[PDB]
Amino acid sequence: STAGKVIKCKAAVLWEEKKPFSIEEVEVAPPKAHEVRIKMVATGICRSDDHVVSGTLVTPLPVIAGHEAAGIVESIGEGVTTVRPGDKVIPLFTPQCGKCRVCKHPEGNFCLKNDLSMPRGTMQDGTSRFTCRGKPIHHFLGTSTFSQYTVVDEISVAKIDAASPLEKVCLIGCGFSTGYGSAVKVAKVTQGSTCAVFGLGGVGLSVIMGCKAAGAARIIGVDINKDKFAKAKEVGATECVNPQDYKKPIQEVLTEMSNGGVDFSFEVIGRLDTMVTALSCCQEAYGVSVIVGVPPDSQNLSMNPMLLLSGRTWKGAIFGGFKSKDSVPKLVADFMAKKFALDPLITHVLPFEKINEGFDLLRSGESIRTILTF
Amino acid sequence: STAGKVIKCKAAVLWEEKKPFSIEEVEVAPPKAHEVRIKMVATGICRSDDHVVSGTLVTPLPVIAGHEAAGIVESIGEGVTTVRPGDKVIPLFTPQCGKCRVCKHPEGNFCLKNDLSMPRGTMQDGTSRFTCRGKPIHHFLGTSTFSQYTVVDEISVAKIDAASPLEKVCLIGCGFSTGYGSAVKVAKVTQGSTCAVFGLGGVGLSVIMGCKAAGAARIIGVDINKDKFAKAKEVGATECVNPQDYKKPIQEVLTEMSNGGVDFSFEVIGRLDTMVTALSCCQEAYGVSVIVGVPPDSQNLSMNPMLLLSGRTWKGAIFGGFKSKDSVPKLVADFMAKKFALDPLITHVLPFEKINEGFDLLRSGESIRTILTF
Ligand SMILES: c1cnc2c(c1)ccc1cccnc12
Ligand SMILES: c1cnc2c(c1)ccc1cccnc12
Ligand SMILES: [Zn+2]
Ligand SMILES: [Zn+2]
Ligand SMILES: [Zn+2]
Ligand SMILES: [Zn+2]
Repeated sequence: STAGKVIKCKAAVLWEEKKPFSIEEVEVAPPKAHEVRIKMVATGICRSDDHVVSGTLVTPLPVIAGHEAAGIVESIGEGVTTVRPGDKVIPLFTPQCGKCRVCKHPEGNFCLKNDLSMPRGTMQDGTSRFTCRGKPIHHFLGTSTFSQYTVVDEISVAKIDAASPLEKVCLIGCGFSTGYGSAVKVAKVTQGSTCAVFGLGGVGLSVIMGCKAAGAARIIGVDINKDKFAKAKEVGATECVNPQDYKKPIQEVLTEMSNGGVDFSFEVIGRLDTMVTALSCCQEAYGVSVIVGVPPDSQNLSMNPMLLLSGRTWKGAIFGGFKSKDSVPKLVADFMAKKFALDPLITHVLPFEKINEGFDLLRSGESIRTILTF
Repeated sequence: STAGKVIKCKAAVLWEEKKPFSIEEVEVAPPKAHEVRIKMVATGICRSDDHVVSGTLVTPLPVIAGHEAAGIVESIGEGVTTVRPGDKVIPLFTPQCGKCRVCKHPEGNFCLKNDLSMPRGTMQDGTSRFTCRGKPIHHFLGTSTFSQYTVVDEISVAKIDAASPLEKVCLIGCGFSTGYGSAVKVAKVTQGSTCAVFGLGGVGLSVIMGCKAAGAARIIGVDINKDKFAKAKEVGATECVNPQDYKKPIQEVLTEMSNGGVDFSFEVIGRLDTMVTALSCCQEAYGVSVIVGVPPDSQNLSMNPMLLLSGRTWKGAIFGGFKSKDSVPKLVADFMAKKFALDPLITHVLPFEKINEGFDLLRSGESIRTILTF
């Protein structure tokens, strides 16, 4: 009885940069062909959502942001074959069209239909399904999860276990999948290995979890905030190191600790200096360093390529290297089959309308993950 | 007959940097425990030998350089189990001790016993087997091939097919294996793939031969010297590009030519600008870019880490990523089996005593590869 009609609901609109989100009444158009309308149940607050606020992630405004979420299908446009009204679903901020050279590639996952490279802030057909008092509002990464209802292209949604707790599995829409995949899928951490993780927020913890799932012998957490350590240890970290405690450069400390360099290093914080450090502390002949985080923005790092000529590998990925529509449901199935825990990452839960408070907790560092409930 | 005794012979001694090599009468001590004295039959002139001349590659002087060679064992010290007097051998500038964390690693080849990282210019025991007028002369990379006779540690030598033409296979000691391995072993070039090779001197052509051995559909040669193109095409290149013919940046041209980026790219000339270019032109989601050459010395490159966050892999290696003692014999086996040709690389052949002439040909760029014959 809302199918095929406009829905009136609340969303969190960013009218301008460096402003709070504004709770507005919006009109959400019904789904056109190959589009899916979703009732949001929960959405996480991610660093990249805050980058939209600070102009760091350039995307058209005004916008409904949000990209880490889970909800329930309310209706499907014509042609949709992969989800039905009633299904529990996760929006995919990286799509899997299944047709482009990337989706066809055994390794690649950055589907060329993404809206991240050159953001249009629209549906795939170049239009928006959102208005706020007749004014068009842009989409974000084809997801736009800071709304009671959103419409997504079918390539940007996956059906998940009908019995999953959406307030938890929403993490699989970004933060968890991104860290966990980095270890398990991008670095392909091996049993017995020594790992180093730079950044112990939610994505870092997710990397640690992946390293533990992979059977790593040592997982060295690195952060200047020592209050992040207990939780890191709790999810699998063997040791934690605070660089401010040391007189000598941190890769030197990590090289000594690992008897000549770690097997896998991960930079989660998104900082140009720790990126080079992280490459450097991995073992010169067969070390792997993986980039996870976006920097505060643009600007080159400076780096000596002899770090690579000995044998090091340097790489990065989006969404932990996972092909989005194939992987998300199995990640959920694994969580349901108890192969990993999500509770440790969730430190704050708030009603959707206290969104701005949620961003305050992110910006101050007090939160690991805030989930907003609808 | 000379076994257990000092041999008087000639060598090319570099007494000082930026000097020409000096043909001197030297004394070559007999091999101690686990050492092997070799009569040299051929040695190539490699770019890294010239880096020793310019003070670019810092190693103790005075020195006997040379590291790409083949010859015959004239005697063995006690313990030597892997070669016998009379065996055709290739010295291994990257050793394979078989015992360190690296030789144990199924991907590493940069054996920790190497003398490249922190050059001592000695045998493994911290001594020299070379004197000139009683004065000690340093070794180089445990190989010192610019001598009628050398002594090397057993870890730095490999027995090869007794019917090998040593004037040809000597290229397996560095230049060929380095390029070819970069394609075959380091990048793991795949069938149907599109490859770009920056620099078409000898090591670049060896990359091209590797890409073709791996079954690439497209091999794009890139050099500012168009005179290098015919040989490039002759060993497997499908097209050649000279950046100076173009008005736009060469990675744009290569991205457009490859419909959105190459699968595998290789920087073979060792320049910082081409490194970034090479990386950039590879496909953003699953592209792999391999660094083969040593910069003109230090200088950091400047690079935007967003190039990696989309999914790019950036890596380097020494000696084409080959475990040296295991691999050198099989490469000769394959050459003997006619699985690849070495003649297209051999552009000049000179007697050992014209060493300086050979370096002039290298430095001017008239040579692909000069082989010196004893
Ligand atoms: C779009 C959305 N979220 C992300 C990115 C891009 C890139 C990096 C990243 C790292 C951690 C958490 N989320 C993101
Ligand atoms: C020792 C000897 N030869 C080399 C190196 C080190 C490093 C790089 C390289 C690249 C091309 C050819 N030779 C070498
Ligand atoms: Zn796709
Ligand atoms: Zn995110
Ligand atoms: Zn070793
Ligand atoms: Zn060499």
